[PDB]
Amino acid sequence: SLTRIDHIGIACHDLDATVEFYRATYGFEVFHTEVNEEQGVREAMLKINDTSDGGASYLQLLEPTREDSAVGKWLAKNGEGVHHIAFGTADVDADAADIRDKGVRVLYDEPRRGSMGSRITFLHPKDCHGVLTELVTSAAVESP
Amino acid sequence: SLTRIDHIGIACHDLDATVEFYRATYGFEVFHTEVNEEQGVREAMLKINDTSDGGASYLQLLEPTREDSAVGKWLAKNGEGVHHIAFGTADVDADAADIRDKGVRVLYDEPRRGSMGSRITFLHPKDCHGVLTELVTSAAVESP
Ligand SMILES: CC(C)(COP(=O)(O)OP(=O)(O)OC[C@H]1O[C@@H](n2cnc3c(N)ncnc32)[C@H](O)[C@@H]1OP(=O)(O)O)[C@@H](O)C(=O)NCCC(=O)NCCCC(=O)O
Ligand SMILES: CC(C)(COP(=O)(O)OP(=O)(O)OC[C@H]1O[C@@H](n2cnc3c(N)ncnc32)[C@H](O)[C@@H]1OP(=O)(O)O)[C@@H](O)C(=O)NCCC(=O)NCCCC(=O)O
Ligand SMILES: [Co+2]
Ligand SMILES: [Co+2]
Repeated sequence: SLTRIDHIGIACHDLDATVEFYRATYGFEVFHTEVNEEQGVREAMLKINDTSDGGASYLQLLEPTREDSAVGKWLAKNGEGVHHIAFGTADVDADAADIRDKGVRVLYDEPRRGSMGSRITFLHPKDCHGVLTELVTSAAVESP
Repeated sequence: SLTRIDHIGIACHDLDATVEFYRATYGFEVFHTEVNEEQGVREAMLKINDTSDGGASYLQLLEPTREDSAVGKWLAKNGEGVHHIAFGTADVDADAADIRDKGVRVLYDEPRRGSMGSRITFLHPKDCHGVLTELVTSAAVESP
């Protein structure tokens, strides 16, 4: 079951400038930073709150590492802004198979690595009324 | 202080079809529906989780009531998808004045009515790295 909003994925041209914007404006601090070469992003997670399923909700700021990447192509076309939304689950494999069985395109056969060792998959935006939708199970199991 | 992600605002051409998509695909149910004639939207709120500040996080699905509206103009230009993100606070007036004092454009002098009697304001997306950003204080005060 999808039990939380895990994060909002926000594309930006300059991760350090956009991180500073969120810190200066709202007081949000960096929870974690990492580079995901497979996905082609430099990322910062800003934790906004904890959630009733034992998880948390984040802003995921993403700068592309290369133009020929999901985020690089999106930024080139649309400019900075919201790129995707992510829902958390305790079993991304099972929820992804259930959604596959409804005819919504699941982009990965098997979940891939996301932030902080998480396991993630994505739903095609054209099957989701224009929203690129991520499913995520945190690496650390959560106590509701 | 901004203590949660309150909601993701998602623009759609047909509220009933998009509500059904979210119910069928994810099992999300309708928390509330309403029409906001001032804003020019028919809205459905789907509650995804509660939050550690005593509030909750929602998907806010929005169909325009007229083409000459914030959402109607946005849909015409961009098609369906994420329209805005909203942060919750216990004092939207005070947080909006603090952000105004940083030079970020605050769209309302005084907060306006949002979903479920809430009081809301918005930050200009061109001041927020391309994200239309809403600030919201729930009508019912929250116990962290
Ligand atoms: C979603 C998609 C397959 C798009 O790839 P692709 O089809 O090659 O790019 P595209 O430009 O041709 O898009 C096809 C359609 O999807 C739409 N689209 C693409 N990215 C979109 C997005 N982020 N949101 C909404 N719609 C999107 C395009 O506008 C296009 O629509 P049209 O038919 O109207 O032109 C691809 O970006 C993808 O696999 N994404 C998942 C991985 C990812 O996003 N990683 C970065 C984040 C990592 C993380 O969060 O950890
Ligand atoms: C944000 C804005 C003032 C845009 O109005 P306006 O400037 O007249 O439309 P516009 O098409 O000319 O946009 C100006 C720029 O903002 C960008 N923009 C507009 N809406 C945007 C959005 N939702 N997200 C990101 N960028 C946005 C445009 O692309 C344009 O950028 P360019 O200079 O690159 O062209 C306006 O939509 C607004 O006041 N919004 C707040 C109210 C609202 O959105 N209500 C609906 C939701 C209600 C609720 O959540 O309860
Ligand atoms: Co993500
Ligand atoms: Co809103």
